[PDB]
Amino acid sequence: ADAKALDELRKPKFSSKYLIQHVSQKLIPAVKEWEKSYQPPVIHLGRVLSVGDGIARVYGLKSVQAGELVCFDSGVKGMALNLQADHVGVVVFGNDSVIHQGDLVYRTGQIVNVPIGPGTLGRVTDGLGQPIDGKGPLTNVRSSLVEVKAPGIIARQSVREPLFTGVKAVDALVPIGRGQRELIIGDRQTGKTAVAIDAIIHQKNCNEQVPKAQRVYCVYVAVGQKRSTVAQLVKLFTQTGAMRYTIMVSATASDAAPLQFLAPYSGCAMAEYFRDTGKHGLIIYDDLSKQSVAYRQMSLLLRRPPGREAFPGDVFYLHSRLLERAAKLSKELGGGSLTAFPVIETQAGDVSAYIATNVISITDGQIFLETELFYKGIRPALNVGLSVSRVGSAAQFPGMKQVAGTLKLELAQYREVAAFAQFGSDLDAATQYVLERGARLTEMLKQKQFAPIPIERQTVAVYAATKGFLDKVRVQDIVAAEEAVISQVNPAVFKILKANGKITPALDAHLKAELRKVKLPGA
Amino acid sequence: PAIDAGYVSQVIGPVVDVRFDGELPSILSSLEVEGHSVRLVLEVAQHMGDNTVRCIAMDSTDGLVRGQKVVDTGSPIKVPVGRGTLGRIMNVIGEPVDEQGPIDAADIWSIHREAPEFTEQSTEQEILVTGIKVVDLLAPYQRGGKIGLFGGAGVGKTVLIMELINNVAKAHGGFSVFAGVGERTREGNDLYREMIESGVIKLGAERGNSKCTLVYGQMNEPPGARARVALTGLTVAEYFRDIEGQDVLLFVDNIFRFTQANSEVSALLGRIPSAVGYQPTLATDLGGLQERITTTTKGSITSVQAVYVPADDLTDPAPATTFAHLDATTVLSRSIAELGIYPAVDPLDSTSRMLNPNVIGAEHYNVARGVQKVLQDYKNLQDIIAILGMDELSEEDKLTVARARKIQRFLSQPFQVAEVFTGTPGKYVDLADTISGFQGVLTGKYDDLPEMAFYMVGDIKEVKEKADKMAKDIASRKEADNKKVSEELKDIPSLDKLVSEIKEVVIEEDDGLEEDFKAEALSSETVVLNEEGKSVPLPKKN
Ligand SMILES: Nc1ncnc2c1ncn2[C@@H]1O[C@H](COP(=O)(O)OP(=O)(O)OP(=O)(O)O)[C@@H](O)[C@H]1O
Ligand SMILES: Nc1ncnc2c1ncn2[C@@H]1O[C@H](COP(=O)(O)OP(=O)(O)O)[C@@H](O)[C@H]1O
Ligand SMILES: [Mg+2]
Ligand SMILES: [Mg+2]
Repeated sequence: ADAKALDELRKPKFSSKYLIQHVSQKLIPAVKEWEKSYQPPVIHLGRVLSVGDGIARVYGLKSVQAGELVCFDSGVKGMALNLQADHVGVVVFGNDSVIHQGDLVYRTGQIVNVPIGPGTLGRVTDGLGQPIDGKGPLTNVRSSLVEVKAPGIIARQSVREPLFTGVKAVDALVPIGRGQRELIIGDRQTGKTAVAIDAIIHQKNCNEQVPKAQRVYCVYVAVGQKRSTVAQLVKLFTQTGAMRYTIMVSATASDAAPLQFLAPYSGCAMAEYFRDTGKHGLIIYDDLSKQSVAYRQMSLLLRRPPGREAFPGDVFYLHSRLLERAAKLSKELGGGSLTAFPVIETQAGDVSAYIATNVISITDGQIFLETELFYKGIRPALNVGLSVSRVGSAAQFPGMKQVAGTLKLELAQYREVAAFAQFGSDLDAATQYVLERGARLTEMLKQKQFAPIPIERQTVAVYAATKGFLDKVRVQDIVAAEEAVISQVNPAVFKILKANGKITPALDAHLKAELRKVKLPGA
Repeated sequence: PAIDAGYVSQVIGPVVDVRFDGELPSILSSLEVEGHSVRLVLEVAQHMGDNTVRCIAMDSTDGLVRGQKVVDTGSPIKVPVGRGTLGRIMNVIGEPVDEQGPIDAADIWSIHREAPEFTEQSTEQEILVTGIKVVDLLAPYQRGGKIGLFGGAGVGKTVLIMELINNVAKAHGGFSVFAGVGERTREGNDLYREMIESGVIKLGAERGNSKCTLVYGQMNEPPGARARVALTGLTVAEYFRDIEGQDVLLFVDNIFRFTQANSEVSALLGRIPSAVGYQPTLATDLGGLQERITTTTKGSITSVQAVYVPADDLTDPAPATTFAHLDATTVLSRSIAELGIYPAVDPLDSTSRMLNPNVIGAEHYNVARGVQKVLQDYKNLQDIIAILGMDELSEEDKLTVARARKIQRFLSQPFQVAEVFTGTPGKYVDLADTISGFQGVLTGKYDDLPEMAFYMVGDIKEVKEKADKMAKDIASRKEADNKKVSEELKDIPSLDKLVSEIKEVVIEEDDGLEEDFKAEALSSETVVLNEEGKSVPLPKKN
């Protein structure tokens, strides 16, 4: 049955037509009496052969592009993943219980896209761009693809601009450049979103003070999160005023796994509107470890082979092609930026997991959130020894760079001499200076939630702590002394530090002087 | 025009099947796709059996239809090679991605060839001085060797491979090729801009005086492009070795990415998965690539390859296969990095073929074996030092722990590429100063100094320079009370006077979002295409 033997059946070899002409006068009368039992034939439309596990196998669709939005007659969208010779397998962006075998599949003619623009600012959308906030459709908007390739080497520049988080431990010790990716990695319940929420609230305070080109438009993507937490977050952004600059992409835990897999690409495409028009974006992928679990579900249901942790093997490319789109563009492309904050949930502090080590080898730094520093009340529980930001360093606030070089230094010795004194029986009194300055600086760096601090009021509080001016206070009233420093010091010294950028020696003298007339609560 | 022009049969991610009605292309031949938005070439991987070839796309397949015309080029992927490719950045298929014009090609070489034969091999071992203490002592590199840096996501393989570009690749008088296989794009641009400011890459009419050519297949590329861009980097390095006949420095960042990209593809080629979900052909795919990166009798390639280990697991199928392919393996550890020791080289897991008494001399060899004997016997003690503490040790064993903590800190050093984020300037340490320095700590000449005098210093002259600074500051901690530059009149204007010198910034209040934006009309209904390809709203049934 070789192929040379079957193409001989192309040319006719009967020389006898006594039932070629017999059924040709009886076929059309036979077909005509079974017409209400024929579904109409399908060539450029599609018909569902088989649906189940959130994957539909579609007969027909002769001209679908690979990776194209297809629309079922139930109104549900899909994406043509694999075009095969006999069918096209689509993945259903929604609930597969409303798709039946025999349903018509329509072609939209466009590769999978979301509405991007200025009119998507302020809105709560799903993983496909359809708004779920109930306040209408998206107007003043246009469609852009969710799988855009990242800009190349020549379309980029180095990060220069300092993108203040408003978190004291972050902007002092691991500062964030404006086109940078920074992993927020930690255990469950360690203030992962707290660091990313305080970054978003802080841009609302800064956007109303910068001249329209240094404004940061945030995007928050929730993958696998409960709807109530997402709804409690849109209420917090609406009441802080941060919703004016924020897009909220939401694919909750009840949503389909292709809607949670696609939601960071949908949100990255909306944040790429500001990168590609010279503005500045900030995107948070909250639980990118939940987006890999949703993609692991689609790969196992597509019967792709398991991997190291049963992940598809292309789960690195899932996150690498996502986070490479967070870039600082060059001057001929507008100079826009996109800053990513992926969030990875860690099980029992184990950072040697598969998805954790993947995103570490993609992103530019990490913000490690220790679950033992979080239980002791040190919040944000920044693991200072492990948290890295080298791309954002030498791009930070110049005045903070003077006062935090000794802050990282006096914390580097503090971890050395707390490792040497695991118990109190030996007292050197030259390391007790480090135990009294290290416990001073730890209390300075911890701050409470949903109140981000400007960078000029954050430089002075570390100026008042790495130097003297707080050795009077024992360890307890330092949080009260910091608000005693910030309120009692003349607010005209915060304008000089902000406008000059750094601590001039004219201001170094004045701020040593104003820090001596502060009524410290520890007396 | 019809035959030798096939059509796209089926698309499964990066894998495209093309059916040719006659004259199938050979395996490894490249196939252009007509009518794609970008240039999509496909490398033929398999003959499927029914006039169908199975191909690997070197770009994205989003936009492929199952009738698309596919033209065979009759040859593999052929990239520009020669002295005109220097100072340029290429992708997997040889296109310039640096916007500097077309590449002045001396020749057009296909990226697929066999290894040099057994008669072509060169057996010569001379040392490569890197200026790194732990490298030049314990696992010294070979000047025509294969060098592997083994790392676990953040332990410092890229900083180490960037320091070897700083130390070795300037004193080395040949050409360099940097193959970036599946790494960060920012690093590529950072390395591209730090070579232009160093004069390693010269732009404009001075392009011929460049010493490095870059081939970049970074981690935004599809898995077909990252599985073949290492072969594009060898082909540029093999032209300088075979035809030009000179010594090449080949730096491959994340060599494991080539193995990982073939593992993303092997699932879709219909292959039963191997151990850990890897492709069954893991040892021969990596083998057929690594056996090309050698020194022949006509030229030399000194290859440094960063190898990423997946879950800090050195027994994983892709790090474990690479170990047999290297003359020197520098294993970087995570626990060494958490003690603050940089470069985070495991001294008892790093190994060099170069560390032989005949090859490096008996004085160098006995210091390295004595350093490893102290660090191993200290590792045998750490189970008791954790539980019982150092109080229960014999004082013969306390001298072991005291010397091993000293040589552990002394193996670390500051890098000239790491001073941009550490602040400490970098120290190139000559080979004679590492052998002299570590021999003194082994015999006992420096038991006087503390542990932290050895931390982040160049040579043993600087341990004594730092033991004084540490000693000197145990006296001086104060006396900054009065007689300042910070009093009232001397250099200081009024504070309200400084507020008037602030230039006021006009905030434009309107956010500038609708400047040039065109807004397409989103319909109230889902717009779809009917059987005739016409834009029709979605019909009303379900
Ligand atoms: N700096 C802080 N001070 C006090 N409470 C905080 C601080 N940061 C976060 N919290 C609180 O601690 C709890 C956990 O923080 P958060 O929810 O941000 O962590 P997470 O990493 O997102 O956890 P999950 O895995 O539950 O999403 C919350 O109740 C939060 O309000
Ligand atoms: N030699 C070094 N000196 C100082 N810090 C280093 C060194 N190597 C790595 N690091 C720190 O660890 C991080 C990892 O370095 P890098 O080589 O980029 O990572 P990887 O080895 O995962 O590719 C750096 O960003 C830096 O913070
Ligand atoms: Mg959370
Ligand atoms: Mg790296």
